[PDB]
Amino acid sequence: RRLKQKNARLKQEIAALEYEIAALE
Amino acid sequence: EIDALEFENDALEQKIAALKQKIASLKQ
Repeated sequence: RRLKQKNARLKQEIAALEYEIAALE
Repeated sequence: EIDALEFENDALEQKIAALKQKIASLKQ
């Protein structure tokens, strides 16, 4: 389903960004 | 019905924009 796929990818993107934030600090 | 995942997806996008901004800031 469109919305479940976009949900899973929004989560993966937030994960990548919190990873970089932690690397940057 | 606006689905419960549209709610959750729209909150997740907000969160994304806010993390990008924080990363923009840490680099400055």
